[PDB]
Amino acid sequence: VKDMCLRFAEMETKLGEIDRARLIYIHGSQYCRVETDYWKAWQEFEIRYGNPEETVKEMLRIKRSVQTKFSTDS
Amino acid sequence: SDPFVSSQRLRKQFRERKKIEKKQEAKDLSLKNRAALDIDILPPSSSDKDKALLLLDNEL
Amino acid sequence: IDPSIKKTEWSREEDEKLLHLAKLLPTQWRTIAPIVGRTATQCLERYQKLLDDLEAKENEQLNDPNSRLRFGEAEPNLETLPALPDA
Amino acid sequence: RVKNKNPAPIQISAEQLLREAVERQDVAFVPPKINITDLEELQ
Repeated sequence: VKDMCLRFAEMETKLGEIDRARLIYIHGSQYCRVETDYWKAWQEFEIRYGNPEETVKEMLRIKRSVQTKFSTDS
Repeated sequence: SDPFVSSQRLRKQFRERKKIEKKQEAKDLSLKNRAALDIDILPPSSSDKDKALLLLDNEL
Repeated sequence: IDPSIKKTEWSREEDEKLLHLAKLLPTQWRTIAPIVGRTATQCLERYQKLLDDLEAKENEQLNDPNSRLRFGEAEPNLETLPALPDA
Repeated sequence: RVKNKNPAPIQISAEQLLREAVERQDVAFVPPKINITDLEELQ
């Protein structure tokens, strides 16, 4: 799903909208080791279009929650 | 001694703490509706803050 | 003993319900218990624990258990205690 | 020293009580079957 989500978010950024782009990034971070394809583009959009104090804490929180979900069963 | 003065002290202590707690859960549940999230959201803690600037330092 | 009793930790909603009821009906725990959902002894012990906890958190920054202090500790009711582990 | 207050690794459970109580039963009583060797006892 992230395969189309990334292109659609790029198109959304090209149009001039940022909120729904990050919204679909968190939406796609919900479908699902060696899964760097998620985080590489996720953090790339974070660096290119993200504020230091406004947004980083919550989405790094979500990253930690996803990793804990993965680590719960092993 | 006081079934009313002491009651307010328990009510005060509870009441202001639930306000900050309801603040977080209202904030986090609003984000999951606009994202169709299905997982529990844990408190930010100091660990995320320590990692946040560490992540942020390499960004800039 | 009966399975209807909720021995789990106190949720926050039932805790505020207990606070509100204990304000509304002073004493009268046998009628507060059905509305809260726990047993009367559980409600009384939880209320006492909340008052003692508030006093403990009050001491850091600064009710008269002195009246309760002038005598010994409360003798636990035999039927409400957890069963002794078997040897 | 018969003073091993140490809590048991296997605590007694109710279902255990009912199971081991029922265990007192055995198979149905087996009587030696009567042998009809002649006609009159058949009758």
